[PDB]
Amino acid sequence: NSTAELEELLMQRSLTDPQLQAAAAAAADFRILPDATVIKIGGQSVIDRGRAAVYPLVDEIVAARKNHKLLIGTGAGTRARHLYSIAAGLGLPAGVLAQLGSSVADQNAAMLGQLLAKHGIPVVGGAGLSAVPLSLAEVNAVVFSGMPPYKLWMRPAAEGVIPPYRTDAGCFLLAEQFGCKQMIFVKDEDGLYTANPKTSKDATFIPRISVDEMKAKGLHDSILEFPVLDLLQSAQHVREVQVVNGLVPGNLTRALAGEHVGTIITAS
Amino acid sequence: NSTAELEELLMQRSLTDPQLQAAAAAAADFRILPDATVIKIGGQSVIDRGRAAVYPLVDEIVAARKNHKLLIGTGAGTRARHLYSIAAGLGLPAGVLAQLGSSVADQNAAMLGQLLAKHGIPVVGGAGLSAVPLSLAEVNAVVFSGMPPYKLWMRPAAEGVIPPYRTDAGCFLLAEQFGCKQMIFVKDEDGLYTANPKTSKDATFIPRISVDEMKAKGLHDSILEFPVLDLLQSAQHVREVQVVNGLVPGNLTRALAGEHVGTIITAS
Amino acid sequence: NSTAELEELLMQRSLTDPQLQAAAAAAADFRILPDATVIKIGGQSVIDRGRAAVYPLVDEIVAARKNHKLLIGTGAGTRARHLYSIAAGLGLPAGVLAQLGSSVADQNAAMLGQLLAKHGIPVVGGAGLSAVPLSLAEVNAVVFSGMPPYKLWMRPAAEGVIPPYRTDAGCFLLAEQFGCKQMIFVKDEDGLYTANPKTSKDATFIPRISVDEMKAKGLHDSILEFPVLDLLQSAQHVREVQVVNGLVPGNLTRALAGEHVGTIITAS
Amino acid sequence: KRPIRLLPWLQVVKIGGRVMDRGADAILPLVEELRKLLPEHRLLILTGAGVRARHVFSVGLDLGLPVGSLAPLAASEAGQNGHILAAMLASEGVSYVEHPTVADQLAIHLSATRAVVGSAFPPYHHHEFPGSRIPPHRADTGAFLLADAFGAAGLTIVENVDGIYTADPNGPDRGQARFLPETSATDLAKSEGPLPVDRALLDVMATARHIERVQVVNGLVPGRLTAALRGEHVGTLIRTGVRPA
Amino acid sequence: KRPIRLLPWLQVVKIGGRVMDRGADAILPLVEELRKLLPEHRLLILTGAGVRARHVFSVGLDLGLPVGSLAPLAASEAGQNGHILAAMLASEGVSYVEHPTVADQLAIHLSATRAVVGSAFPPYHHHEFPGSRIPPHRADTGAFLLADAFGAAGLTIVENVDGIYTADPNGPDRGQARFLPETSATDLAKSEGPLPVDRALLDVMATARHIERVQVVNGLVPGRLTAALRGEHVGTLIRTGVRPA
Amino acid sequence: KRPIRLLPWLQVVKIGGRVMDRGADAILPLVEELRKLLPEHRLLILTGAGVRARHVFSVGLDLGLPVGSLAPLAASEAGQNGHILAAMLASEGVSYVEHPTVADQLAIHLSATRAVVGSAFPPYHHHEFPGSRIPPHRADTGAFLLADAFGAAGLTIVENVDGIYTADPNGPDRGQARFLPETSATDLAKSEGPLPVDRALLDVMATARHIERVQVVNGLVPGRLTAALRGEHVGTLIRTGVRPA
Ligand SMILES: Nc1ncnc2c1ncn2[C@@H]1O[C@H](COP(=O)(O)OP(=O)(O)OP(=O)(O)O)[C@@H](O)[C@H]1O
Ligand SMILES: Nc1ncnc2c1ncn2[C@@H]1O[C@H](COP(=O)(O)OP(=O)(O)OP(=O)(O)O)[C@@H](O)[C@H]1O
Ligand SMILES: Nc1ncnc2c1ncn2[C@@H]1O[C@H](COP(=O)(O)OP(=O)(O)OP(=O)(O)O)[C@@H](O)[C@H]1O
Ligand SMILES: Nc1ncnc2c1ncn2[C@@H]1O[C@H](COP(=O)(O)OP(=O)(O)OP(=O)(O)O)[C@@H](O)[C@H]1O
Ligand SMILES: Nc1ncnc2c1ncn2[C@@H]1O[C@H](COP(=O)(O)OP(=O)(O)OP(=O)(O)O)[C@@H](O)[C@H]1O
Ligand SMILES: Nc1ncnc2c1ncn2[C@@H]1O[C@H](COP(=O)(O)OP(=O)(O)OP(=O)(O)O)[C@@H](O)[C@H]1O
Ligand SMILES: [Mg+2]
Ligand SMILES: [Mg+2]
Ligand SMILES: [Mg+2]
Ligand SMILES: [Mo]
Ligand SMILES: [Mo]
Ligand SMILES: [Mo]
Ligand SMILES: [Mo]
Ligand SMILES: [Mo]
Ligand SMILES: [Mo]
Ligand SMILES: [Mo]
Ligand SMILES: [Mo]
Ligand SMILES: [Mo]
Ligand SMILES: [Mo]
Ligand SMILES: [Mo]
Ligand SMILES: [Mo]
Repeated sequence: NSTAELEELLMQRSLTDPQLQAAAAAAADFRILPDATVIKIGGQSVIDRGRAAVYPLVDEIVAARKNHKLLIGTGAGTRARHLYSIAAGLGLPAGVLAQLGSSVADQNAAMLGQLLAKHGIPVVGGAGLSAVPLSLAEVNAVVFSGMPPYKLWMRPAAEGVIPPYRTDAGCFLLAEQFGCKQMIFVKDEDGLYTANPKTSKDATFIPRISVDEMKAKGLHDSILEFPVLDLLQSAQHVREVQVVNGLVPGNLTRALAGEHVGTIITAS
Repeated sequence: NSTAELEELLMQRSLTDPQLQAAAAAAADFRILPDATVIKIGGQSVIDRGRAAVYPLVDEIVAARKNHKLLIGTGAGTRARHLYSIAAGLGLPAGVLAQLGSSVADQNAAMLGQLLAKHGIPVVGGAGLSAVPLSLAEVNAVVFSGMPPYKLWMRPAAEGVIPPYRTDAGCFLLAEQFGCKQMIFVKDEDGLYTANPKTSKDATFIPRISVDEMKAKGLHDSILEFPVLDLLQSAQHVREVQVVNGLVPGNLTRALAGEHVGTIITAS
Repeated sequence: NSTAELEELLMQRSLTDPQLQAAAAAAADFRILPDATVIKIGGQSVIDRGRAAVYPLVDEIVAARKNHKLLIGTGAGTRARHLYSIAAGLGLPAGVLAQLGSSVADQNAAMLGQLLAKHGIPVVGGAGLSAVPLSLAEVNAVVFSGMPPYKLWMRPAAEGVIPPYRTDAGCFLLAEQFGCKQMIFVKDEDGLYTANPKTSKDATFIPRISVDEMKAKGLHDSILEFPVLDLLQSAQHVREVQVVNGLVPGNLTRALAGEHVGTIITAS
Repeated sequence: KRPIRLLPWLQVVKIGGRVMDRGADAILPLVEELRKLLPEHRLLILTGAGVRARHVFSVGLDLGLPVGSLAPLAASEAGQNGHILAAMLASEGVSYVEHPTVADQLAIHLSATRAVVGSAFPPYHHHEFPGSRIPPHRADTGAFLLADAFGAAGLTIVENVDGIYTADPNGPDRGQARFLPETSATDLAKSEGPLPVDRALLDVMATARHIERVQVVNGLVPGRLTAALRGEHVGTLIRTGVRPA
Repeated sequence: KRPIRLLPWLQVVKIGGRVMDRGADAILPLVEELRKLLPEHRLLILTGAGVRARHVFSVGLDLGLPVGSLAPLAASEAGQNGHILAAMLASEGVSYVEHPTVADQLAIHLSATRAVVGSAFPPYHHHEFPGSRIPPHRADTGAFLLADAFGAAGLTIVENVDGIYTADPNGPDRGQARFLPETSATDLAKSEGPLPVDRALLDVMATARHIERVQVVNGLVPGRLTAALRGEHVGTLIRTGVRPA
Repeated sequence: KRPIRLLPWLQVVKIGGRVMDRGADAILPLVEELRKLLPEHRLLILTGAGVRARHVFSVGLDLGLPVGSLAPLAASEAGQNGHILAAMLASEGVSYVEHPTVADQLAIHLSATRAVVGSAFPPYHHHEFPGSRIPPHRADTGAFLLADAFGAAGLTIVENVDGIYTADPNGPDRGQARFLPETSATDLAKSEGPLPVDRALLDVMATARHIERVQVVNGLVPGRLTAALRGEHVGTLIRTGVRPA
């Protein structure tokens, strides 16, 4: 291998050539924001619940950013399910639904952002994104909308028009892109169970599990969007994620401190 | 009342329903930027006068921001009156005049911004507005253009095509929206008098007055745009404003320090 | 002269009137960012070379910004020469080539920006430019793309369609506009020689030279874009520039420290 | 003189958000009626917000947010309704256009194509007026400000009811509710109960310069929008109080 | 039911970056052929990136940058190719339009004029998928996602070779390379060698909703693009696996 | 070869800011003349800045600001004049379009509608050249750079005087002022007095690739702009020094 053998392959072959693909795999690996943590705040599980859920999390973010650099992404929730229902009933394709859902995650980032403004924390992704480096350096946190940018170019699911990559996937990919040290999903249950705990009375709590074990137990599409599990197995930087209950006071803070609250899902 | 009784009204009635309007009035009241002060720098009374007026105010802003968070909005002035004259003579409506005047307040914010850049203070509202939280936290001040965004959707006055909501109203509404602690209009007279002091030789100075008293004395449209007085009476957060002479060295600084310079106009 | 004699000329004459031109020349001279240095990082001479060239310069920028405010502009390089070749062969005019080359300088600013993000340093010019004052105050450096904004309004050269104002000129004009104290071009040779050192074996090193002396020796278009020499002679603020080898470890740092490395080119 | 009319040939149609909320059963017939109208009129179609704005008001008010924060949050839902309606009309050359485009380039866009869709909410945003915790300048109000500023030939408001009644006809007093074929902005403004239009609409009607009447009609009955755009009386007429030149 | 077709009358044409890389000798005849096509079809012309993306991948990989950083860097080169091609067609009323405009206002733009040009790369950007160090969702993939989302009448891919072979026909095994007049996305996806199309294209074909076949043709032979847009078989047909309603 | 012409059928018209400064008495007849021209030509109408730029130069120079700060401040006034003129032509399908749109999508916009309006000032902004404290690349200069880059059929400059004289005809030497029916950029550039056109215009004429002559005419005399767009000699002709192919 060499800077030169890669450059010759890159000039002489299709990007599909297994030979070129293999030389590229050997390249150096730079992490852009290695000391940051990405947190997803659920739309339906947290923000839709209003101040009883949101105010304690705002207080935690404000306290936690003294010691931890944070990128806080928002989910969408019930207004996006309403939009998907209307648009699906009209026969609109997954790519149009994807744009509609983004607007809802944007609303939620605006609302969270207004509660955090007096602490110096901006909402970003609007005007820019190199908003992010300066913000992280000075106030240690930023708020972003969690939907991926695919919009009309969204790959559809095998069945149905609901966009398969939504705000769990958007936040995960950003953590992965930037080479962040940790990805925490904030939801409204303690973590993963053997069955939906809202719907099933004798579900058992699962502290740690791999993607393969989740699939073997039928949990592919339970507490996280199922494509996130596959993205996790391909990831270069973020090879596990943590799911925690945002409705328990202090839970986010304890996860940032290294406590094993919730469920840890590992790529292998 | 309850989070639940409001939500049922909000689902079941028109937003015009007096019943729903009354439940909403009982909601919590969050101030977004409670520790900041909004200052309007007059276009005709200050910036059009050039460096004899502007340079001492730049020095005050730089000194004052060490102890005071500032949002500094610009007025428009003589170039906007020129544009209004041309556009009115053509029969153009108030909404088109509103766009033209905004451009002039933008020019003035750019000029002020360039004098403040080496002190770290940005002009914002261009690319964003969540420019504001980060800027306020790090350099304690930002410059914005003072025209409201209504543009073509400007409500016209009862008579004539001059936009009734201009830069006094733009700055006031921002202070009110963000729940700021203080709103200071910087002009070229010591404060309110019983008559226009430029035009009337025996006008008397008025240190403090309510909107209702101003109306009873025919001062509805004297030193402030008259709709500002009505906006002030409806305000939730900013229930008085202060008018001071920007041409007196130190006057802005003393107003920020709590000194009763100029005129205080109260909602009631 | 007076604030008033200038204003009467400005009202009464064409901007072409020699009389008005002369009154304007007597105006005060404000420097917007007097304590900053503009650095151009060459596209072909540095960034195209990859990490052996770029990583040591990233480390220098990070160290140097502790004591020096920096605006770091990027050149374009081999991908822009490719684009110019394709577009020239089609008969496209200089103004269209100018837009194509800007995209390449943008790519290079993005790549450099990603290596600097974890140090707090943003890429700007994307969303704004009053990005610049806040960034300079808080992290002491920003990255921008070095192409001028002329695009389709580019003045063409006397012969051929290659845009004559490219990234040397873009960076120079910004330094000049903002009244910066120093302009450093980072290239891949020690400085100016009496002949192209890549092509000529007995070229002699030139430590210091004026524009007029460069022209008399046939060096008008050697290590800098030749219109930069003419811009330098008209400049109000930046009346000399320094050219240094970015491939020598520490060279940029030593130039920022006042060491006479490389070549100094003076307006007179 | 009153100001000139910028786009005297324009027809403006505002589609209530609660019509959109009914889904395909309401939208498909409305879209078919709009398709048939494209060769007859030059149309600016503006969508309201509907029930999702009520949800984001519930969340925002529970978080304590001021009226200048709620206003852009509601406006986003009017925007989404506009994107949905434009997508259904894409094959006819219709797209959604943003507010800046509406304000500055509507004439070139209606030269390019027969209709465009935009949001009815006005850009008051964080500069919304204080007093009520509910944003006053909403979709009816924004559509009328625009139509009147342009000096448009008309504004027609398309709702999920026949027009204005003396009481909410879906409300607890609906037995007492009498239909009003015709009324004035000034009479309405003096009444106290709920209405199917913004109360701010009645205020901006009092300062209007061009538009003399606005018809409110039922978009759930095919044909009424078509008839109203020809001046036929099939809902409630609102007289603005503009008197002719 | 499958979703509706938004722009059923649209034809999408993707122009490979390496066609553009050949300069005037390839571009001038392609531009003359496109000029003759404008009155026959409603065209969205999308450009790929070509060799400059390979250069910025070489630099970016040497700097260690992740796949979400390389993706927008390549996309910029597809953008530049689009500006070059649109400039050559300006006198015919054709311009380059940005992605947001493609996604939301393509219908009004193709009402205004007969064709527009945009970038074939999709906006995955910093949210590109991990796994390979080379961005997988490139120009073929982006053009197909778009064409299928719109329910377009077709997607034709214009390359610098006759179609797909059993081996790279410019490669060290070119003597063994057999031409494939017809094939399926599923058969292709099981093979291991290089192809003239993104491997991700075959994946998005498996989830496609509307487009049943995609033809790959040689843009260096005048007339082939014209013939392909009429459904004539002059390159390699790829069956997507969409089955009819 | 010289470069190709991008929009060979385009006519560019630059309207001086001081024409606009005269208000309705000058603007209404100019707008009526432009209305009559729309079916005859494909027009890019570009506005200059006029007296408000002189005011913002007075303020900016008193504050000490450099020439790269004054340039965008003047350009804003050219922009406002453009919005005013476009509003008067809205009912004819004309709107103001921003510089990025002019540079990249003018062809689709002149396919959509018969004329658009933009700012004549070029985007030199903070990268304006040093030397004079007054921005050199102003409205005449910007309009010519654009017209020549596009390879337009012509540029006509519409001013408040009959053309170029040997002295300012509104100046203290006006008794000595002789009218010049014809002249060259090179002769002009050697003279020292004031002119009704930017001195930078004469410089960009020396490097021009396509446009051979520019006519300066009096927009206060109805009919002169119409005659000039047909090549009739009714003002001062300026020969650029482009020689034919
Ligand atoms: N096996 C399981 N273990 C735990 N929770 C489960 C399981 N299966 C389903 N769930 C449900 O997953 C929900 C949380 O995921 P969900 O995506 O709904 O929240 P969210 O992140 O707020 O979504 P959005 O942000 O998209 O609105 C829980 O409320 C729980 O009821
Ligand atoms: N009764 C009064 N008391 C004091 N000042 C008055 C009174 N009536 C009129 N004025 C005039 O109000 C002027 C200040 O208001 P004005 O809005 O003109 O300034 P401004 O804020 O610079 O405006 P803009 O920013 O819109 O240019 C004073 O110069 C004064 O002459
Ligand atoms: N007389 C000379 N002295 C020194 N270098 C010279 C001379 N004449 C030509 N050069 C060449 O100038 C080159 C540097 O200028 P160049 O503009 O190519 O670099 P750059 O700033 O990277 O360009 P870009 O950023 O536009 O890619 C050197 O590599 C050197 O070979
Ligand atoms: N006096 C009245 N006459 C008619 N309808 C009334 C009256 N008072 C209340 N309403 C109610 O107004 C409802 C319309 O609700 P609203 O007007 O909020 O919806 P919309 O106009 O579709 O919403 P948006 O303003 O977001 O476009 C009708 O369904 C009716 O029940
Ligand atoms: N099985 C195959 N059949 C045909 N061509 C192949 C095959 N494998 C590799 N190739 C090569 O693919 C080349 C096309 O390269 P590529 O497909 O990257 O260019 P492009 O499509 O123009 O680029 P872009 O994707 O940026 O638009 C052909 O020139 C050919 O040499
Ligand atoms: N030699 C000359 N011949 C003709 N007019 C001259 C000459 N010298 C000066 N002028 C003056 O130039 C004036 C035009 O002013 P100017 O050219 O600045 O306005 P404009 O072109 O309308 O402005 P802008 O450049 O902002 O569009 C004429 O009114 C005339 O008085
Ligand atoms: Mg309503
Ligand atoms: Mg390919
Ligand atoms: Mg002039
Ligand atoms: Mo930021
Ligand atoms: Mo920022
Ligand atoms: Mo900022
Ligand atoms: Mo910032
Ligand atoms: Mo920034
Ligand atoms: Mo826009
Ligand atoms: Mo725009
Ligand atoms: Mo756009
Ligand atoms: Mo847009
Ligand atoms: Mo634009
Ligand atoms: Mo654009
Ligand atoms: Mo745009």
